Amino acid sequence: ANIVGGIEYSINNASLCSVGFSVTRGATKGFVTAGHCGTVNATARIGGAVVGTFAARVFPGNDRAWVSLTSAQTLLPRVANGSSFVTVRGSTEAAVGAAVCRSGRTTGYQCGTITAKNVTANYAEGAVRGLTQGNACMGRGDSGGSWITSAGQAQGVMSGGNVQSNGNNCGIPASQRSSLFERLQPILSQYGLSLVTG
Repeated sequence: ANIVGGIEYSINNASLCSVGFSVTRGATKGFVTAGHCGTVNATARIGGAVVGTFAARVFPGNDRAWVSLTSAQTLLPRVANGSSFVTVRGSTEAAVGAAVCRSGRTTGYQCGTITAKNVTANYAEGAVRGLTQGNACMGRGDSGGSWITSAGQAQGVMSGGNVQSNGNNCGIPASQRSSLFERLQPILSQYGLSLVTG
């Protein structure tokens, strides 16, 4: 399968999440995603086919994971934007107030701005600290998906937010949205990954 940020994948044939970003670990191909998406050794499928397994994760506390892929997978420096793509150019962290977009299998590509950093989310499983908050909308299933600037700087992976009864927060004003992502930088250093760029 072609690995692109924002696309759907399933875990152990049950839950769905979205791919964050293509990365490498030496000769090993992988993708970063959210820790809450699967446990270590959980099987990831793309379009019905097994593509790899969860190599490591941290959740709660943090919300991060990487899936090691089979050799057959094609890693690409891109994030889905409808029928088009956003090229991943690096991982410079943007500041509060910067415009940012996110991609995921539920709400597609949505943009907003970064509103706060070092936010704690209290999930059913426990607290997740140090998240960055933006006001781009998202829905269940978008977790793990890419957060990136229009200029191609990868920011992090979707963790959570205040979804409403309809399953998303797109039905409320941006001023009222809390969409939280796990910063990419710590994931890369924790697992010794290199981002695939173009």
